[PDB]
Amino acid sequence: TVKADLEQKIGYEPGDHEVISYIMYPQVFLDYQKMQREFGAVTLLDTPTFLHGMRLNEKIEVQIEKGKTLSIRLDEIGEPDLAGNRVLFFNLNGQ
Amino acid sequence: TVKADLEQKIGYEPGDHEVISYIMYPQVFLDYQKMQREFGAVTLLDTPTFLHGMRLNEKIEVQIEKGKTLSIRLDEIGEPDLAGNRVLFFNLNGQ
Amino acid sequence: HMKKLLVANRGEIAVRVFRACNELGLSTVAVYAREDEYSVHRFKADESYLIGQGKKPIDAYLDIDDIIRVALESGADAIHPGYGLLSENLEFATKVRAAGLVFVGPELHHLDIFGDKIKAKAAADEAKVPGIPGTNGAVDIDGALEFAKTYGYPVMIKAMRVARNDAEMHDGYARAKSEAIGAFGSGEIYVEKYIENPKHIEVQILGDRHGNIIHLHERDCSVQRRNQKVIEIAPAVGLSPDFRNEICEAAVKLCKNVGYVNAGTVEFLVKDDKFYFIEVNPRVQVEHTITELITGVDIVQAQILIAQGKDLHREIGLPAQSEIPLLGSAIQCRITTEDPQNGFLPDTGKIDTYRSPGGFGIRLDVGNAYAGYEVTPYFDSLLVKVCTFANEFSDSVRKMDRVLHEFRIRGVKTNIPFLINVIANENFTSGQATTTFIDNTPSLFNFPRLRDRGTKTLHYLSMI
Amino acid sequence: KFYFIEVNPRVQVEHTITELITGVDIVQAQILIAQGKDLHREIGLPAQSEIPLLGSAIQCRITTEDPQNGFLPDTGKIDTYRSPGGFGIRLDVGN
Repeated sequence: TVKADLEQKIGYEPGDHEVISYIMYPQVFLDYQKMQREFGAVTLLDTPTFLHGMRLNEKIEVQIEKGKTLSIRLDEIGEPDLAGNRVLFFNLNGQ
Repeated sequence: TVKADLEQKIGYEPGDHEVISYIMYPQVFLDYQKMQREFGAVTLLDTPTFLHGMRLNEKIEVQIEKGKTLSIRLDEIGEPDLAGNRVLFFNLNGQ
Repeated sequence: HMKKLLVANRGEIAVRVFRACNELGLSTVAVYAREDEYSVHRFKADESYLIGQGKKPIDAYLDIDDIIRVALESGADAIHPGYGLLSENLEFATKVRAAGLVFVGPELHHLDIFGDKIKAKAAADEAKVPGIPGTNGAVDIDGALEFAKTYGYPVMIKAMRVARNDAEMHDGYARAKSEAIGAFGSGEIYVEKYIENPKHIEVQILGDRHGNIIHLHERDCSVQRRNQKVIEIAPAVGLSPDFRNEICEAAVKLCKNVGYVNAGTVEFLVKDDKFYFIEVNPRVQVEHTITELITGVDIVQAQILIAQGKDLHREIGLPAQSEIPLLGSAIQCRITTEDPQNGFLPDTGKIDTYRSPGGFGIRLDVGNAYAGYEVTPYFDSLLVKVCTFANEFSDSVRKMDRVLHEFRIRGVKTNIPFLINVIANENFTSGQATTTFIDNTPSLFNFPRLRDRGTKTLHYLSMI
Repeated sequence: KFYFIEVNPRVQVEHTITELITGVDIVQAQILIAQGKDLHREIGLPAQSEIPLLGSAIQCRITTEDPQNGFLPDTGKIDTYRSPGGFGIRLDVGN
């Protein structure tokens, strides 16, 4: 009942552990899935980054698999517009 | 004598009017040529632009020939680096 | 003759033409709405001019007078219409020639006869090419059954219900007159033979003023969804050489018979070794690219040269019909903003990333898909036309698969997931797909959720 | 008359054009050959005399060689690049 019900709520077949996490902590598990959907595997970030973001001109590499890495420089931080938005200018992997 | 001497100094064959301008105002004419080599035909700019540059998020068109125009939006102004340099982020003709 | 050319169009096809112009040493002139001020094609031309001022953007590209105003003030000797917009419009073609300008296209006769579906069906009969059996016009119910009696079932009732049967025909024809008395209001009711699971096959045609008329083989555009072309291939590798030759000859026939001029395409439907004329496109098509690839014939160049009066074989340089090449196969996919996990609603927004792949067997006729471009809601959704090509159709597929997978377009949704599924499918790879293949294959709409780790991480880094 | 001077026991930078006038993907072939496969039986190439010759092709390497500085390869940050296209154009792009 729950496994099916959850599959619908996160959009894939949950492993037994996801099911049981869901049973234990339903709200928190779903929130975690939003976070994952919005932000990804933040787990891979060094802690200072994970907690403070980046400094102007800072360069970082995030290993994601064996032999795959995100090289991320930060180059400018825009002023906000009228809608309270900013534009950050990164170089991720030379783009 | 002067026409040849000048051709060497600016790097093309000067028309009779350039020659005579050079004779009238030698230093000024050469300085004008530096400015032209560095900045181009600033003549074509509207006066407020010519005198004040641009404002953040401002859009302008500069007509250069009949049916040829530079569309120039300005999107951000970088902070300076250690060498006292900034990076300005334009969109010129959708680039 | 001709020094300068204005393209009364935008985006990929405007750029296509400028390229062909440039290669023929023609100066170019582009026109653009305000809303399209950031379009590539605007800056790819030697000079460009605002049009439609104050109007809605699509209306501006339709503003026949204002275009010509520009054509004239600019000094243009000719106008290429492109495809869509005014390219099939008679009023425009007439007014352009009227102002002493070359309209790159066929004769006003041809626009007229082929723009109206009755005069065309007529001209097709006269030409002795079989069309879709139709009730010569609208009909009483004793007549609908008379129609179904000859030609047989199934058949299709149009105010449109299908009717595999005499029972279903009564059912259909009376429910149509009810559906018809409250929908438009009027209910004269015509019936056409119905063509269950057809291949859509079309034939590329060139003719010049000196009566020459060749075909550039065919193109199998069967892979449609909601009868919208998604992928075109060339030749129709699904069908045998001779049957293909026969469909082509029949389009030469139709065009010799009206003495067609410039480029044009002859649409057929096809089913179990019979074929039914359905249309003529008195213009270049979006999918012309692939035919170019398999023949070696630059169609847009030819278009232009034909409109300078030149001769297909003598000056332009094309060989006789039977010596026209057929070099392997080619495939086109239009990469659009159509989000397939949102019911193909064209996404809009700023494009963050785009780099164009390349290499052997890749061709790219790119639209407005570049880093920083604001996709607006006004124009169609096309980002970039991708062709691939290879001796073996198997390999034309391989290359398309690689390329779709190579693309990294960030900022806006795209249809790539959909295209990938479609070229994976055995019905497609075999060359046998029909018009109903997509709508009857539900498997094509299961899409892997994509992880975009770069993007999400940068969202996080930014947030914090 | 003609005089052997060398053999290149590899693929060349200019392979591209031969591919274009034959229709034979050379790098694919290279790889398939190294899996032991047979040119004609598995790979699918016709016999010598049936190998196509489809018009012509031309290659240019666009480099940073500044020709108004004695072809000394320029260096620096690239600001703009878009790759052209259309019929009869092939692009094997570098960095």
